[PDB]
Amino acid sequence: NASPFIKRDRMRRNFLRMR
Amino acid sequence: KAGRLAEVNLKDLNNVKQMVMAGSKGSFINIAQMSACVGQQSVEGKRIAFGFVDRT
Amino acid sequence: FEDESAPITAEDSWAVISAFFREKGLVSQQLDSFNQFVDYTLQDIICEDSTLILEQLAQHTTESDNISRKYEISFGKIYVTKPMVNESDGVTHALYPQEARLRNLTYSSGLFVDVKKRTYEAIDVPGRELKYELIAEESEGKVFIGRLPIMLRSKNCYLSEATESDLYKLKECPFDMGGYFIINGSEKVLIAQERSAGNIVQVFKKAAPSPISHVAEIRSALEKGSRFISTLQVKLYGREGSSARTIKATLPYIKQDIPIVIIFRALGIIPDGEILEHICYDVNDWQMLEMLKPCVEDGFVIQDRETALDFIGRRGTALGIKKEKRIQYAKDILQKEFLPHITQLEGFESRKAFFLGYMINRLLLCALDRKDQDDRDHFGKKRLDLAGPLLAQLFKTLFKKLTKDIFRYMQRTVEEAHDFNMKLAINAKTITSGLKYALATGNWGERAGVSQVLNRYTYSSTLSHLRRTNTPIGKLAKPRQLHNTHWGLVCPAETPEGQACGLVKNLSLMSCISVGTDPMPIITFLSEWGMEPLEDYVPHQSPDATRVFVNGVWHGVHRNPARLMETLRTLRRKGDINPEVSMIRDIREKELKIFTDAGRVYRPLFIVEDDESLGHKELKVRKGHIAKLMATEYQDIDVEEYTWSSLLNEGLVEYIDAEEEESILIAMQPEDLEPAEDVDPAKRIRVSHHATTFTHCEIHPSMILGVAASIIPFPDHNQSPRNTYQSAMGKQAMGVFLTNYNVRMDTMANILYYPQKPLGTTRAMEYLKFRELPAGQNAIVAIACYSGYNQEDSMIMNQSSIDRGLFRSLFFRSYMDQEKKYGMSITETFEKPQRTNTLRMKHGTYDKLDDDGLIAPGVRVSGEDVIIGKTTPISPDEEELGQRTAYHSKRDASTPLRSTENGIVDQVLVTTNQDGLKFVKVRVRTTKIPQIGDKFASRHGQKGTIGITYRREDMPFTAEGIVPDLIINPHAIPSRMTVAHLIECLLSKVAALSGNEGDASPFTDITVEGISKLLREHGYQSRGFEVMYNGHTGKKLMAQIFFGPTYYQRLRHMVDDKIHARARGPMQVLTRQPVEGRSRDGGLRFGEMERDCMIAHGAASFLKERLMEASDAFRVHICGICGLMTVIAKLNHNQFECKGCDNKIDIYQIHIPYAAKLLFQELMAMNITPRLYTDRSRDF
Amino acid sequence: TTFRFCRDCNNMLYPREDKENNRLLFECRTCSYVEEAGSPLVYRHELITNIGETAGVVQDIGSDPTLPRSDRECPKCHSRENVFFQSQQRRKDTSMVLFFVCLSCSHIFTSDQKNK
Amino acid sequence: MIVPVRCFSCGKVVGDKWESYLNLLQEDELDEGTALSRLGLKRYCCRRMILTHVDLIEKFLRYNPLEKR
Ligand SMILES: [Zn+2]
Ligand SMILES: [Zn+2]
Ligand SMILES: [Zn+2]
Ligand SMILES: [Zn+2]
Repeated sequence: NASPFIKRDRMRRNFLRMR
Repeated sequence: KAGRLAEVNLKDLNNVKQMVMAGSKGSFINIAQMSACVGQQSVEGKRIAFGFVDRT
Repeated sequence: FEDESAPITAEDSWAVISAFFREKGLVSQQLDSFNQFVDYTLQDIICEDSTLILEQLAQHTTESDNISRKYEISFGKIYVTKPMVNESDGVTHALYPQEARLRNLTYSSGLFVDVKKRTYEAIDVPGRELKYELIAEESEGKVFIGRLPIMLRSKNCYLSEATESDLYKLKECPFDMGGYFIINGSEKVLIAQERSAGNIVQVFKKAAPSPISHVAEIRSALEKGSRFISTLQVKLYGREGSSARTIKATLPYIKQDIPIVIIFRALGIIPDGEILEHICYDVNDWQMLEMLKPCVEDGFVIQDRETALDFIGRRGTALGIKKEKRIQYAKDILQKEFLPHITQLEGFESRKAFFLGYMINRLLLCALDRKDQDDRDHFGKKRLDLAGPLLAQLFKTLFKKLTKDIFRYMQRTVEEAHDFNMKLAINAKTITSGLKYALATGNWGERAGVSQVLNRYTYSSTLSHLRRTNTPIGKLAKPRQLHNTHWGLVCPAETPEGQACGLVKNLSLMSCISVGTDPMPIITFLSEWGMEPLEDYVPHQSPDATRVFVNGVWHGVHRNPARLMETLRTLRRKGDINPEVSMIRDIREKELKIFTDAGRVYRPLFIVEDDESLGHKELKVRKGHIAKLMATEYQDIDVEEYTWSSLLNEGLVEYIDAEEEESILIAMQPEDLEPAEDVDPAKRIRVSHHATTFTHCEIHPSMILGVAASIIPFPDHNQSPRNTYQSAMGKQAMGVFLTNYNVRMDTMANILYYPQKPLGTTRAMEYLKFRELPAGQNAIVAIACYSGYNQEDSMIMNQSSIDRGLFRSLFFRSYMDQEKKYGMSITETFEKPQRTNTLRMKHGTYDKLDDDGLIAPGVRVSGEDVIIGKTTPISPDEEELGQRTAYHSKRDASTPLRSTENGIVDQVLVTTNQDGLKFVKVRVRTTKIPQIGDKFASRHGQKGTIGITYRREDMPFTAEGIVPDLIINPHAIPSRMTVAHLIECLLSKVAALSGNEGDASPFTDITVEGISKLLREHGYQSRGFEVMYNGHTGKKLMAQIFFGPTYYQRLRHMVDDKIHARARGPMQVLTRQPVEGRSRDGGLRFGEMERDCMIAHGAASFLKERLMEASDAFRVHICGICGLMTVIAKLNHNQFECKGCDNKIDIYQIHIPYAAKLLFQELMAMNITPRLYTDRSRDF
Repeated sequence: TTFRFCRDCNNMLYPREDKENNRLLFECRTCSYVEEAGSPLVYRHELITNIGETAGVVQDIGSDPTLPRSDRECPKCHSRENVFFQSQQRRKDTSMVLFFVCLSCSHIFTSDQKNK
Repeated sequence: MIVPVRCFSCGKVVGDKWESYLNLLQEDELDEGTALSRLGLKRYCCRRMILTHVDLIEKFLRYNPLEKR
């Protein structure tokens, strides 16, 4: 019922694209 | 009581139950704490004292 | 995100944590304490006894000599240079940490002070006061006063202004954090010392066998000006069964306890009504007044200040005051040595009286049993002394000694009529040697273990050592327990398992120690905002005022503490007052305490406000704030800077110490506790607590753990002792301690060949840099009973994996050697000694040495091989075992390689030490491959040795062809209850299959059911069981094996470094018994317990053989007349004689241990005569 | 017990007996000031005492965020908001009775049902 | 320090796929799992070998050489 993964490699890209 | 319920539910194929039955390692308290409930924690044979003012 | 005012989630707190670690770091307390000390405390210390004045009076001998002189030496500003080193020839140059480490030089900078030398003179007309006037001689230059060791990565260090490229150029590891000192080439870290806070009244109860029932003690301490501590105690004599219980106070230099009433009268309050007003503040507390009756009855005789003062004075231990200076002596004592923390100037008796009344009131409350005795383990009453205060007090002592020496030189020159030389008046070696000694050794003088050699075995070990603390253990308490107040300040699991368990603490990840500031501005602010002075406080006309305390000093009272506290909190939040300042409002006790002193441990927390917009309390920090934080985080890899300091100044987070934590309510998480108020059966059962008065919120509970405890995956699923064991062991796992190991020369170093980051990681490790310098490998582990070679915490390892490079390590060992010059005659030199000119040279091989006596790097060396060849001259007229001819003129002093070690010489460097003598350092590499004795441990307390190694064809295999790299016994799981190991294995399997990093942070929403669903989505059994086949026969195993990746660590203990046997070897000179130490081919100890076991077995002959044939065995001759072993035996001539007995035919020989002979000779020296006789004199 | 202090020198008065009237006076031991007694009680020892049970009650007790809130009814104003706490005496002989303070009238009541 | 030549568990050659893995991650914007699958690493023993490797040789190469030539 949750995501047991640390998403950091592309989470930065996602945030930068959102900006 | 919770430990008893968990042990009763355990099947014969359970490996921890096999170890406990054979007496090699483990026990009822171990099964209960791993499956049902760790239980009350005591320091100096008493419940957790109020380290802070009127609270733990 | 979408709205700049929406509430944040539990995931957003990690951005705040990342900002906190970006701004502060992990050695922030060390660096900040040292920076504060160097910046302010040095000048403060020098500005205490700066002036030294020596007056030479008239010395009336003739009318032509009647002038009196006065010489004054004053210290002004202090200057500090950059780290520098002066060589033997006198050339000084800037010093860098790498050169200091290599050359065994102290990383320190010079201290300079401006000195003003004035001289006044006056005409000493008899019977008149003098008028000193300057004689137009006012000299004024910088004087060297010693070298101050500089902490690395500090404001005064060279690496603070260096970038990553600069560090690489300077041969420094960017990941290095500093926080230590380099003394004589050895890295030394100052362990924080825990002490009881001062200027706080503590009331304790005494046991039955004593005349004192309750005692209120205050260790009055002043942080600035004299640095001495004075203790004041108020004792309530008599027990509950006594007919008269009085109160008596012990004052310094009084030798006796004076009644409180007499002390009050000496302080100027003669009326008993006024004394009781000062003590008890309620007109109806007849119980306390009844208990106070005996005090006034005892102090009835004294009724005036003069009599009370003389009564106190005559008790003092001075014996110089005859009959009239008694009153003034008592007044001076009560003014300067009584409650010095309040003030030491005349005209403040009212404050002293009020504080004494406060102490007596607290004591009487405890005696009436309205409050419990103060807890000694409360972390809010404790202080942690970092490198700052420690060096401050050490420098204070050394500077006092220096000033004393300066005055002594002034007196000597003036008296003996010598020339004044400043270079000799001020000796810089005082400061330099004092600091160097106190840092090189743990003896904090001229306490022990204050300074320790920094651990560089692995990065996490270094971090833990830099964030360690110590508590010196007559006391009546249990400091070894984990107190409640320790929450969020020290790790609850990281502590040694030996004798230091509970005394050595480790700071939490987000814990910090305050550096202290000036309280005078806060005093002025309180005074101007309505704090009524204590000199006109009448309790009877205002029984609602709140007492205002600042640093344990009762400064006054306030009428509206609500508004006062609101204003103070607003100022602290917006940043007008230093955030480190602690403010506590005890509403029930009507007290407002403000703490500014250094040494208080605090941690940050979110701020909760009403925010009536949503109708319920919510965190001040919003998603817009988090967005700006993350934008600043990712822009570095240009919006306006937004940092943890920005949050602190915007009042979204607040520093809270243990004392202030007593008066706040903290919400654990904002997900469910903040919102006003089916459930998954797998999720944990969490208590809401249904509280609507929260004032703060935890950033994340996972931050209560320390550096070592933040590596454990799912520590909340483990038994706490296993977490402690893992915290201890993780500091013995091999990794990559630094990236500059190829240029560092350490005694011993271990480097893993192929480090791997854990599949199941923790969010905290991101700030510990565990993914950059990992210590361990992800081994495929199967939990099964395969062959019985993994029983009792043993393991089976894959020989094929070992061949391919599993858990292989490099071992670097360093040897140092110097050319010592003994006087002007004797000197040692590096040489390749020859068999014809060198005596006592080792039996090893000298073929590998060069003309300089050193082996070039890349050459292989084995046991007994000499790596540094050195020779020294010998004096003539000394022949040893013959073999000494005129040809021999040198003797070997070479350094041989360790007997059991071998490898290839890696790097040899030659340089000169501080004294200019040539010395060399030689490093040897070796490869350590796993063996059947090596120790490996996981991150859950499961440690074991390799029982046996099997090849791939013999290991069990699954249908997929995957074989285990390691097999552990199932029996280790149940008793130890390390469910985190199994959960980590399952998570690692899922992570490896999906290509992700397992989130193993302690308190999250991840559940075993979810991990199992993810695993089943990949085509594997949901619980991780797989069908395996026997390697020997290929038949399926009846039971299915838990199979998956797991993070394993290689520990420092290797069997090849412990195995040692001895048949015979060298014996110690003193006892002539086998020498101690396996490195010197020493023997094992057959102790008293072994002797007792053999006695129980009845093996008398074996016991005798062990104690005689396997150890010292000596034959001695004893006279039959006297049992003394003083028989001269010319065995060659077959003659015996016992001079004194005049006999030669009554000698016996006995076999006794040389230890027994030594004992008997020692008794003979001590005048006891143990006479040994071979025949009996009395019947049984 | 009502301790009384002197009117002229603010010292502590002590009991005395006048046989001429067979009465009780309070006299000062140093200045010679006397005053007829008002009550015959001069000493009290309270071996079992209830003083301090409600100690610490102030006009701003409700501002403390640590005190627990309750929904009990105050039987003088009919309010539902209040803060309750246990006895403040630390003697290991007291009961677990709760004392409730009302945030609307500053009245204190107790949950005792045995003696009240 | 550098990518292992062979997988520890089974012995598959994985030292020739480090550059390809990095290129897939950077240029192709592919996830780690997808890149590992595309590289031909099916068993999780090799998947972890390439997924959990830390490249410390790059950091070691930042220091100036001890000896020139
Ligand atoms: Zn003799
Ligand atoms: Zn009077
Ligand atoms: Zn009410
Ligand atoms: Zn593989």
